[PDB]
Amino acid sequence: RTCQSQSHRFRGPCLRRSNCANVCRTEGFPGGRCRGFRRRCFCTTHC
Repeated sequence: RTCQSQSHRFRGPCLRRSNCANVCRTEGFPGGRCRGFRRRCFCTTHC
């Protein structure tokens, strides 16, 4: 299953997906996508 958990240590909006991906991959996740109302990066992990 795909589980998306927000990037807590993320800063700014998820507009720059590079920053989203960087945070998510460094935190040990496959990828980061947008899923929050406030344009929050969500790391998509596999459950």
